[PDB]
Amino acid sequence: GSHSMRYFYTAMSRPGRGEPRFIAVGYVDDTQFVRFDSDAASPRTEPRAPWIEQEGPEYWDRNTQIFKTNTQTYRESLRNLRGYYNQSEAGSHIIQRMYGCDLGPDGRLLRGHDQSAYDGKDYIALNEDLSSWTAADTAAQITQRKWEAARVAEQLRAYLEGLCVEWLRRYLENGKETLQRADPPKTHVTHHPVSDHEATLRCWALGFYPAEITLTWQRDGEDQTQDTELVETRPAGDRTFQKWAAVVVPSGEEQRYTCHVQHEGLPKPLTLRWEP
Amino acid sequence: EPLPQGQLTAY
Amino acid sequence: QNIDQPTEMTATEGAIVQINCTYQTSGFNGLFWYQQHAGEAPTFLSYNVLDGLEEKGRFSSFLSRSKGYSYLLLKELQMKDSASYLCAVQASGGSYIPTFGRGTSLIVHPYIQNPDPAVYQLRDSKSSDKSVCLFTDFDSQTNVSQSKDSDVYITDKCVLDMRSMDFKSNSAVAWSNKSDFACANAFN
Amino acid sequence: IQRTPKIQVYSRHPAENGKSNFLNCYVSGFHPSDIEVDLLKNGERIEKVEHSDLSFSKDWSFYLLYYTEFTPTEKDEYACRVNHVTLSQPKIVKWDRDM
Amino acid sequence: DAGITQSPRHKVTETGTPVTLRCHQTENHRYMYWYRQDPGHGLRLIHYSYGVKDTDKGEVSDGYSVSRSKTEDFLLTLESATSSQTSVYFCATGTGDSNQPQHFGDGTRLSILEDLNKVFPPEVAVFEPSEAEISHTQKATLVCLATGFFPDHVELSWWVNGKEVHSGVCTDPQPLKEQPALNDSRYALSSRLRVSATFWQNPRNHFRCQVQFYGLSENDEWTQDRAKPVTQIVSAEAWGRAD
Repeated sequence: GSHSMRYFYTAMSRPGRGEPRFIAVGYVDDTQFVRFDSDAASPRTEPRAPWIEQEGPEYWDRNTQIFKTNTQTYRESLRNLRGYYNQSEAGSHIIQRMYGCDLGPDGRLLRGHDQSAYDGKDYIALNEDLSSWTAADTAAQITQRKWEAARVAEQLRAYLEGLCVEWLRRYLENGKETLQRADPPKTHVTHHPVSDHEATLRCWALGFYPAEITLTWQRDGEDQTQDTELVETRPAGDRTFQKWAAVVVPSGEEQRYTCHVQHEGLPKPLTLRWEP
Repeated sequence: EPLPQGQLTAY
Repeated sequence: QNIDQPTEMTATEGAIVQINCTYQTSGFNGLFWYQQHAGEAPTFLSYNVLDGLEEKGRFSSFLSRSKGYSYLLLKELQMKDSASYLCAVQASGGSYIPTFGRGTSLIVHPYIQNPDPAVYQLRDSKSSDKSVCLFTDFDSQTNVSQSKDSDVYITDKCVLDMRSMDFKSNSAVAWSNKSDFACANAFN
Repeated sequence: IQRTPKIQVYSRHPAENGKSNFLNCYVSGFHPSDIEVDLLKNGERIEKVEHSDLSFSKDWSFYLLYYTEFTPTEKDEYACRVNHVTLSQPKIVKWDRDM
Repeated sequence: DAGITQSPRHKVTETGTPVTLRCHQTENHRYMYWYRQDPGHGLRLIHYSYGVKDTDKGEVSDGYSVSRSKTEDFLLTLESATSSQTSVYFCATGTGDSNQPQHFGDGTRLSILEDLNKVFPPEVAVFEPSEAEISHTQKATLVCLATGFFPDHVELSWWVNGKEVHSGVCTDPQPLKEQPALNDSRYALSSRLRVSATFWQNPRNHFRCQVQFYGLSENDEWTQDRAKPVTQIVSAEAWGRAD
């Protein structure tokens, strides 16, 4: 199976309250492993996965430094942007960034990513070549000139094709038994009347990893793609996820309907009916 | 392992 | 990070020298080369992070990431290229702080067209005071021995450039704080 | 530049009266960051509500998990109260054990 | 001089004495470094700063201390100077970007001694060109010998007719120990200046050899008989001789 590393940055300005807040979170696949908040008691990188706790003091010192240096830089960035858009200090503003590398079900690098946003809108993004930038508006074109002059695309390519890959591989081995082995869903079907002769058949899926899951209803052999209430995949809060798919069926006609589950941890796609 | 940057990486 | 490069290299002007640098590095995030003249600060020459040959004038920089190998290739070697050459590596290991190898001393030898080795005795200006020996005009491949008996002092060879006449020459110096001393056996 | 928070209330494990569990309020799809999420028992504010670290999706929309240990009864009703800049008034969502 | 200023440039102190070196910049760079250079070794990191009041240890940090109170300055303190801390010290600055070079300062020659009474200025002498050399080559070489100085903190420059010259000038890269097999032996330094036979034979030509010595001063208690070996210039000269 494929694996990917991602870091997520949020830089929020908050004038009238004080200096901007910087939050950084690292993910391997759907597992968060590190967090860094500028507002925490003593700003340092904190472990969020068990397998990363084996990394030495040298690892946490360096991460700490790197994030502390970004604290000042994204604060600086927030002034620069407030300068390009000519924005007053009357408003709170947000810089978002996400970068990282994907690996194939083979271990080999598939591609790299580096995207940034301002006030929730695309701002600047690294291209597929890792040599150039796409700017969204003319404010980002000033950023583009700054980054070209300083050859920043170089730094990123050295990371995405280099450090990003090597470190991801290290993390994948260090915690292979939670990062490379997949948790299958715990599936069942509930029956619940909502009238005097038409009832709900809800297909539950609980305790699975990663979040990738397909839940579908079928009658006679045809997908009920129309008449299905389908919730968003939701975190259980214990490194597992949840989802269900529900359909309203005419009473005494339950056993025409079948739920279908597709998920990495399942050796084969599962078929379920309601069990009287 | 985060992306190292520093000044000149500012927006 | 164990950065590893040769201690000392030797070539003649107009030639081509290759300075090897190998690093044992996981966490590699770039290689730097610096030129350092003796008694002076190191100056920047090249930044290398991608595999390939990168030309910047008469200096080339090569890197092979897989094998942890890098060389700096100097062509059309000049007298001013005489200097130390620094290999610097940024790794995750410490932090991405440029960590330096021992450096490589490069000596560039002048081409002596018509060598005419000789020893002369030079006298002091003052007053009742006396002399010193000068070994001069020898070819660049002549080794200069150091002192013995301890009462004698020999300086290393050193190249001077008579720019007007376009004239380069080597020279060593011997002097003694004892009466019994002749220049004919000084560089024996 | 402005998006409304989706809300889901649910338990970590299937709800079985008597057994200790975790009440979860999953807020997603919102921009900007500042959100006020509070969990209610019988309509009263539960103290010691821990939350996940601010993170976002591909379309830059934030998500957060707020949670608290609890023990369902046929008597105790549970809720999540969420207030964001997009909402004119705090939206309250009830805990249905079969949703 | 790329905005970077080191002070002091040369310093000689007694062992067990506080010493501080100053690194100053005018370019606002977030990162600053203190390295040392020792024979056999390359540059070795002592301490580095990644922002105001943000500092960390390098490879050789023992006996060293640093403060980054402001952006302009990165200060290096040796609380109790040991003879092992005798070295050349380099300070550098950078933007922090992994693809940008470090900018290094001009250096600092720091000597730490058990006994300041071991400090001696150089005695400079000038040896005039040999006649045998003149007839054989139509070229004349003067030799300058500086001797008896301690430590090796000297700068040798040639002057002809009131003007500094570099053409035909050659000086030893490194001084020589006068007593090689002896701790804290005094040093010597030679240099040569080759001019034409006719240039030397002109009596209106003044050939002066200058040696800049860096020793004690301006405090350094001195309770000795011989003159205080302060920072000073010693010269020796010769006039052109007619055939």
